Amino acid sequence: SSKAASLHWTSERAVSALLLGLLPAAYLYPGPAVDYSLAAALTLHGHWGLGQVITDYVHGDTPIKVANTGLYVLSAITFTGLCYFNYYDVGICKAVAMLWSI
Amino acid sequence: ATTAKEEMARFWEKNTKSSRPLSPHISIYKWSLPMAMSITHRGTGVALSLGVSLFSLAALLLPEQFPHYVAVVKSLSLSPALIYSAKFALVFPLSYHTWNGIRHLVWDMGKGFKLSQVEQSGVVVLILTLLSSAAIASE
Amino acid sequence: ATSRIKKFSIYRWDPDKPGDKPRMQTYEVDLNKCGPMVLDALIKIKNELDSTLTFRRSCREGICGSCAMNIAGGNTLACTKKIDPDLSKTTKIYPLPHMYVVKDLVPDLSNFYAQYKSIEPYLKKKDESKQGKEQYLQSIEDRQKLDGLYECILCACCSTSCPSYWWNGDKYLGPAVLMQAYRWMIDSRDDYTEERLAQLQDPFSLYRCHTIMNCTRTCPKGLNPGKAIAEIKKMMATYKE
Amino acid sequence: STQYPVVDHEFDAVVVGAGGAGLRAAFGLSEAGFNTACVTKLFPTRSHTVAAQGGINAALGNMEDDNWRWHFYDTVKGSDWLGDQDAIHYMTEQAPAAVIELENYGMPFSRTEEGKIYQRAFGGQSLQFGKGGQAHRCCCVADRTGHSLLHTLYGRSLRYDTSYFVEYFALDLLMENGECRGVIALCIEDGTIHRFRAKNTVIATGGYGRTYFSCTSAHTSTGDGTAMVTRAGLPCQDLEFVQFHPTGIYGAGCLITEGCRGEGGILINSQGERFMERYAPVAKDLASRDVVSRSMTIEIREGRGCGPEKDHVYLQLHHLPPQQLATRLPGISETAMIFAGVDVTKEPIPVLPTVHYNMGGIPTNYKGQVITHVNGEDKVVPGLYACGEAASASVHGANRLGANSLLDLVVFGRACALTIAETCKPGEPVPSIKPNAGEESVANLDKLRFADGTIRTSEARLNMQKTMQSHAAVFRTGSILQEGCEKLSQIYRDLAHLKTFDRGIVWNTDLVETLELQNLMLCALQTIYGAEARKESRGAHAREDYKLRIDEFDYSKPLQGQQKRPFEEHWRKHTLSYVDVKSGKVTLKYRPVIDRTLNEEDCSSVPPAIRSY
Ligand SMILES: *Cc1cc2c(cc1C)nc1c(=O)[nH]c(=O)nc-1n2C[C@H](O)[C@H](O)[C@H](O)COP(=O)(O)OP(=O)(O)OC[C@H]1O[C@@H](n2cnc3c(N)ncnc32)[C@H](O)[C@@H]1O
Ligand SMILES: CCCCCCO[C@@H]1O[C@H](CO)[C@@H](O)[C@H](O)[C@H]1O
Ligand code: SF4
Ligand code: F3S
Ligand code: FES
Ligand SMILES: [K+]
Ligand SMILES: [K+]
Repeated sequence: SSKAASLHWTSERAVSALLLGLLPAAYLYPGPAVDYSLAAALTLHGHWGLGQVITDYVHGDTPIKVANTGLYVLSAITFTGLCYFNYYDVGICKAVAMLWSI
Repeated sequence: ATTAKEEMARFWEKNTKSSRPLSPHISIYKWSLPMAMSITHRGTGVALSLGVSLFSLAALLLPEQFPHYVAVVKSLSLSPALIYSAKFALVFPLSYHTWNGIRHLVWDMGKGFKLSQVEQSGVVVLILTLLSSAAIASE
Repeated sequence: ATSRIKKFSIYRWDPDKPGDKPRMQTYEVDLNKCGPMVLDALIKIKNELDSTLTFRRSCREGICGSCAMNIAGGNTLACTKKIDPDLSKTTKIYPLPHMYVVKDLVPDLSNFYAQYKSIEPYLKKKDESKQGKEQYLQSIEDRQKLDGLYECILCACCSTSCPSYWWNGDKYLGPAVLMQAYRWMIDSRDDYTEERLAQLQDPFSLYRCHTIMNCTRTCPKGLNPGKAIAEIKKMMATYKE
Repeated sequence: STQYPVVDHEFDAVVVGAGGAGLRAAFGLSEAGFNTACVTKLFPTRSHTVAAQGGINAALGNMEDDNWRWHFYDTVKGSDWLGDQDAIHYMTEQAPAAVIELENYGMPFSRTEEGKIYQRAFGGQSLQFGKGGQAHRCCCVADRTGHSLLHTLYGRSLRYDTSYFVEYFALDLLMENGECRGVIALCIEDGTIHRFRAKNTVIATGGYGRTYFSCTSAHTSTGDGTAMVTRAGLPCQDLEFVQFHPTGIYGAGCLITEGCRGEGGILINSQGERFMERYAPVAKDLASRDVVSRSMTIEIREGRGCGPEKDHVYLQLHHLPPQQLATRLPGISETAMIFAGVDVTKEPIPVLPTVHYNMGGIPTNYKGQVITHVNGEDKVVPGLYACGEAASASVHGANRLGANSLLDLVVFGRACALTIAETCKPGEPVPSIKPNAGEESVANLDKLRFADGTIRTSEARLNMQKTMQSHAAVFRTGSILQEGCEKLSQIYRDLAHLKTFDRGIVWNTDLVETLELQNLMLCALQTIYGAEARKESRGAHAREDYKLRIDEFDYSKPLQGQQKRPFEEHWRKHTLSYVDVKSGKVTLKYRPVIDRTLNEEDCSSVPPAIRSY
């Protein structure tokens, strides 16, 4: 669509709001549902977030293209790892309670 | 007459090949609280991000599950102070970025733009961070 | 017886001086025999100590926007900026930041100017077949919406104070221009709102603004470019067709 | 050486100056199909026009029933009958149209309850030909009308193919056999020379208040366009008629719009009197500027001056509603504070008459064409036009009505556009110019660039500014005027001992300011010598040694059986100044005042009569 740019902007803030509403949730209802919701929301917000930074500071077609690609991998691998942790280990919420129990 | 695009393209064309210097900026510009808190929001964001990325990797690569590393830590009877500190340095960035993060969502509603409001919110953000950190790092 | 000497460190550079390099030169001025404004000081120096001290100026009352420059860390109008009474401080003076220097305190604002041009800062009606017959009707109410937006004097202080401008000044319009793009979007007499918003549908023109707010703090006429940009964003997300 | 490179440009027409007048003539031409070129020494929006506050007059009737003919009347009486009424006819009948054009362009005029253009009261403006009471026909944008007016115009010009050359300094006209072939100039950004071959040249470069030591004008109002004509061997007109604006803040000289008195603000001395009620029983504070300033001047040197020096007077506003101040005069409110620490809602504003506008200028007809006067007949100078404060149509004569310049700007700037459009055709072969055309200008430039004498630019100028300020103020006299001539003539001579320092060519403002000094001095000579020669009291020219207005008839009594004085024996006529560049000798002549209107049935010509407010 032509209105891409303004749509990205709106989605970003929504996701921001989404991630903020998960914080209250992970401490009052820690479990699978929240655990995975965080992995998804954390990867997306971080992804769009580091891109704005690449956009401001990286210049030149190549560098730009490189930075974005390298970032695309960083993200996908991150969402992957978190989900792995959520399935094969205790999960995000539980790990915090454990770390904080030290 | 030239078009706006014809002028921009010719602007860089002439100046990029001249011997004209670029007037200084970051090195000579005066800072303000808002400005500093602005860069800091970005720094904590990037750090928070790497932190979460450094965690997903360790999950996919380290030998032991998480529970074992948690034990390896407890069998170290570390000074609770050193414990507290470690917890504080753990949640400060997260704390700051969130409050200030909320500040940004409010701005996106076009509220609180008067310069004297930017300062006030900046400071409320700074006391909420400190208060909400000390508390968590202590629980 | 009983003088009162003051030191000013000012940026220098000559394009006609082969292989010359930017440098600061210091001047001592007795505040007792000079006007209260830095502009007043800059003109005294030129008329009595170094008529090679080059810079822009005209109105001397802060309305033409010519004396724009970085005085003691912040962009401002030398003609309305007060000289600091503290003799223990040497006031440094630079050209507007991150600009190609033409000579001494004279920057090249030609990209700034073209950026303004590109937003079509003029009234556009769908029916322009009646231009010249009668006054267009605008109520006191709608006219008030223009207060704090039309007062702009294009001094480039805001835009040259904004970090995003420093980095993507080639594609990012900057506070000045954007606040004028808004000036024509909310003009009750303009019929091209949607088109003026359509033009900002890209990653740079408007979205390089992350609400740093250096602009509002630096504006000499007390304008709030930053809040104007905020309202644009809301329109970008709420318009259709 | 040739040590300087020369680039020749070919255009249908060339516009010099980008203030109100300039922009409007420039895009008016391109709007007509000609290949126009606009040469200005400042970026358009920096022009002195942007500083204008009060307004622009037009008989719109948004505040009450009006008649453009009553507006006409005001201006003729205003100009103590020195203004060419045909010019004044056109100006005032085109006004409504001129203003509406501005609003239709985008001008953010303050509004009425009806959704129309708000108008206030101003000086020397009435209804029913000076009988129907105060008028309200000063259309405005709060107190920043100049700002908006210029910003809109520049915005409008961005829509046509007008080629602009910004921050270019104009040197002289390209003259050949009495006709104008274009203009030569210096590109200040890269130090090169430029000659613009065109079929028509328009000059709208502003006035020269900077000939004085205390003016409201900008440091860039150096009458550059006035001097170019002079060096051409052409006469400038009425340069001795200098308007002193009543309210120019103390110290900085900055202006405080007449709009203040128009909203309720008054004048008050040390004891607290509204003295204007005494001098002008009816108009009080809204009397004509020339009249008002003399009034202030008197109260001071007479002993009732205010301040710690008893040298200024007080403009009171605080008795008015704070809301109205913030809505009508927000500009001056912000200025008072920054330049006098005054708060217009609590304390008075310190002010005194200040050099402000130049009534005199390059002579043209009501069509904006430049004229010359030979053996008693005006003759148009083929290819040369003038409008704006740099011109003398002369709608303003010996005293300009507040809010009439901004009007003049747009009206005549367009007129130059129309006259050319009807006279010539776009594309017509551009005139040839001898290969060396202009070398002398370069010559001078180079000489001033490497000048190394005893008297530096800043010093000479300061000597000139102090003599005008002492030997040609609100009140003038023969002995004092005579000395000022000697003093100036000497200074103009001492210019051969000039010393400059910057030896570069790129953005060498040391040089440019020296080119401007030559310019200001020329204007100044013609001003003071013209003043010494004119032995009579008319408008802004008061000679205490000749306190009457000498016309061809004595209009203080019935004309029946009266002997009409000879042209040579009365002063109701324009002054014509010429200057011997190399020596700096002044030569004057005089031409008749045009009293016929464009159409007698539609607008009655108005005969002399006692001038009282
Ligand atoms: C000083 C002033 C005047 C004024 C006023 C307030 C102030 C502080 N308020 C007014 C008001 O409310 N109503 C009104 O009718 N008049 C008011 N005035 C007077 C009026 O503003 C001036 O008479 C009028 O602005 C004249 O403007 P004009 O269009 O004639 O031009 P300008 O603005 O002065 O600009 C001059 C242009 O010429 C170019 N230039 C000058 N020299 C050169 C050379 N050498 N080479 C090339 N170009 C040149 C300048 O760049 C500029 O564009
Ligand atoms: C580099 C980090 C140090 C700067 C942090 C605070 O800086 C201060 O902020 C206040 C509040 O806006 C301003 O009024 C001061 O002038 C400024 O120096
Ligand atoms: S918005 Fe402010 S700083 Fe920016 S150009 Fe305008 S007046 Fe100057
Ligand atoms: S400082 Fe710059 S980033 Fe936005 S708020 Fe002002 S334009
Ligand atoms: S000289 Fe006009 S803004 Fe300072
Ligand atoms: K609109
Ligand atoms: K004039």
